[PDB]
Amino acid sequence: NSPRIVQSNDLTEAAYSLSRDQKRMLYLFVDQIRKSHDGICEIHVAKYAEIFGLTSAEASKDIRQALKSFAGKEVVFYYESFPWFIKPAHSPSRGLYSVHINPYLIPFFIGRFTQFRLSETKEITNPYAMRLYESLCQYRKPDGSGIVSLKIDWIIERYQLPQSYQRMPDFRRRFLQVCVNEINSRTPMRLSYIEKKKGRQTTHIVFSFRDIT
DNA sequence: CCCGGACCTGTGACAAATTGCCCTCAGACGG
DNA sequence: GGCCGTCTGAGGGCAATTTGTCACAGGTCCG
Ligand SMILES: [Mg+2]
Ligand SMILES: [Mg+2]
Ligand SMILES: [Mg+2]
Ligand SMILES: [Mg+2]
Ligand SMILES: [Mg+2]
Repeated sequence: NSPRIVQSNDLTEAAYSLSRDQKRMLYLFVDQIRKSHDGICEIHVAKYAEIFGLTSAEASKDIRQALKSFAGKEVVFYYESFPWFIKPAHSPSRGLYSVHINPYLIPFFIGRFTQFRLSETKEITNPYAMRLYESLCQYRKPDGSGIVSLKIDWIIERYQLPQSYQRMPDFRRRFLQVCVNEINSRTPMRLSYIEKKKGRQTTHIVFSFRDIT
């Protein structure tokens, strides 16, 4: 029924810092690019509004501010760093935006891959929870279940979590619990976890999950 | 022995950021 | 033909929530 996103695992596991609105736009770019060699994409205000159930006004606000916050953002594949954009965005027509993605990023988008339908993620609010749901999809089985152990330091590096979450009680309270709650409340996935320890330090988080069925 | 100290946990406060809402007014189009 | 009524969207804002930071209470073990 709805668009099927696929992406190279290299993007799922890349290190970057994007907002919710920026990640939403990014899903459409990957969709446009894949359906084809030059990197120029386009976004319609009225289409964006309908996809994510926004008004035209608030859509316009989200696109405009997302777009100017890309400047200077960089992407690291573990390592190699790239800018997302190589030219400012611009609007030829009212309600229409044209963007220039770094053509050297194309092969990192299309490659060992991750896939999900866009309806699975479009109600998630916290961008770190989008990152977690993407990493879990990378390990999902056809039937809809999976289990994976992710290292905490790698979680911090890849999702570029803010500095105070290196204190484990803050990591638990403001990142782990919240994002597990959203996934359980906003996606068709049912997720559980347990902590792996070594001495006094907690080193990994072990995720198990199934599908509504 | 128990100390001060270096670790770990959780919670109460506050500061900074993001959310969906609300209102104005000109652009683009067709009847 | 050309004006105007309507559908858009580009601006300006808001209070209510969520996210990011740090002080302090309270556990263990070390030598
Ligand atoms: Mg952010
Ligand atoms: Mg917004
Ligand atoms: Mg005493
Ligand atoms: Mg007490
Ligand atoms: Mg004490």
